[PDB]
Amino acid sequence: QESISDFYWYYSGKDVIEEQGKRNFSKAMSVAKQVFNSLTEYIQGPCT
Amino acid sequence: VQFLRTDDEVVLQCSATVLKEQLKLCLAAEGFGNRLCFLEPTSNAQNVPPDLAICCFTLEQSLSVRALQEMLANGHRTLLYGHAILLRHAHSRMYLSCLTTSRSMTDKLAFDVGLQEDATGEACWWTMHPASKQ
Amino acid sequence: LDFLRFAVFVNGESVEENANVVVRLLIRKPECFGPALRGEGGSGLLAA
Amino acid sequence: ICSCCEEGYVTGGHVLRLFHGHMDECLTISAADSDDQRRLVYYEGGAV
Amino acid sequence: ALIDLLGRCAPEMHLIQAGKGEALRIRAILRSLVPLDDLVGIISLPLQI
Amino acid sequence: MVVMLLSLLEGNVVNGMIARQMVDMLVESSSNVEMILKFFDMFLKLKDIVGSEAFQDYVTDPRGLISKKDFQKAMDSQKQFTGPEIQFLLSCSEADENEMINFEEFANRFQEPARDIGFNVAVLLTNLSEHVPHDPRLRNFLELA
Repeated sequence: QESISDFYWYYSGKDVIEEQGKRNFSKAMSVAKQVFNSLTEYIQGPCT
Repeated sequence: VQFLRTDDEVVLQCSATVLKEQLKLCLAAEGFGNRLCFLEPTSNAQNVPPDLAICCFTLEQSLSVRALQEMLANGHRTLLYGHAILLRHAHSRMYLSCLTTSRSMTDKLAFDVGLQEDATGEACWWTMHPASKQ
Repeated sequence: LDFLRFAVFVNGESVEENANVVVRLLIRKPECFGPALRGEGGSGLLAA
Repeated sequence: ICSCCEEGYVTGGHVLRLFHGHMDECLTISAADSDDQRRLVYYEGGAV
Repeated sequence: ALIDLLGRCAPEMHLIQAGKGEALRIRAILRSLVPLDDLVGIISLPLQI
Repeated sequence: MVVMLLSLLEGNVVNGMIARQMVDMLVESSSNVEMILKFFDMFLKLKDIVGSEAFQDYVTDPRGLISKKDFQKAMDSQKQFTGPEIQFLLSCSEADENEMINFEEFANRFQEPARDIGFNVAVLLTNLSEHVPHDPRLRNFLELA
């Protein structure tokens, strides 16, 4: 989360995102998607 | 536990082991007049009272470093190690800053820290760092 | 110091990315500069 | 400094006025450059 | 070699003209570490022939 | 993200501690949730205003599109969007040579990709509202969404 926040904040001034930034964001959010799916699984059953 | 946030008046303190004693002192400054910050003893309060009207620094703004460089180009947020902050004197209402005047003679590279009339540039902003390894 | 020079200045253009890191690591440890340029008792280049 | 402080109720580090009895009367040191070397304490009233 | 490395880590002319904050700060640190007097005085130091 | 939050809220009692912490998270990101719900809201209202017939009296050329100025003044005339909202709609709109913005394409560009996340957000808000009934902090979130 902190790394994606820093990446976005660097790209905030440049409204147009380069293709390298786009693919880097895509692989980062794929990793984040897998981590989020891992968390769902950790709590998908009603495990208190 | 008790993580400091934005808009919290804070005194900055440190310690010195001179003469086998624990000062536990804190910095202060009289903004109208001697702008540069001077350390003020805090120990022996029962002996002499310490002046605490010039020790209050309110954390007006707290924000990351990448946000800092963006905001430079341009409620109570908890401070995190590595983030930037904007301390401001209470009586003086002037922001704490690293004055470029190299008053110090001992350390040739030591810019004397003082008070800036307006929070402009990177001079007023300050960044914390975790001293403990934990 | 020789290796640091080669690490920084290449092809008639000093690398900013490495120059900033080199000077940061140099300044966090003023002991790199020897008896001269010392915080106290460092005299100067002329005296040294 | 602000540690379990209260708003609207008195706090350490504040500066205030100690009105003795009625609000017309107030605790105060002395007039300017008085003959008491500004060391005695009174409860003057009016513009003070 | 130390002064060579410092002036060799010194930022670029086009960065200075662009006014980049980090470049100005690096120049400021170098100018804080080594003054112009020390440079000229050693440059003018007698050199045995 | 929303699925993970729902999995957190799975098997939650009324006024549950995890629900209260979720509401604290929402009100800590109050502005952020406001702009996310606002983003979904503006394009839903943009689809509705594309379907509306006064906006058809605002579209002029037989190209099937609507000019930039015409779209802006139609948005202001219906007052479905405030000033800066219309400016952001113009920023996201597809300008043409005549400024003839494809309102159909502009409306349905975000209709399909945002459907699943909008539905999940609605599920999360309904779940939070019905398991934290006395929640004035969540009242504004519900009314903005």
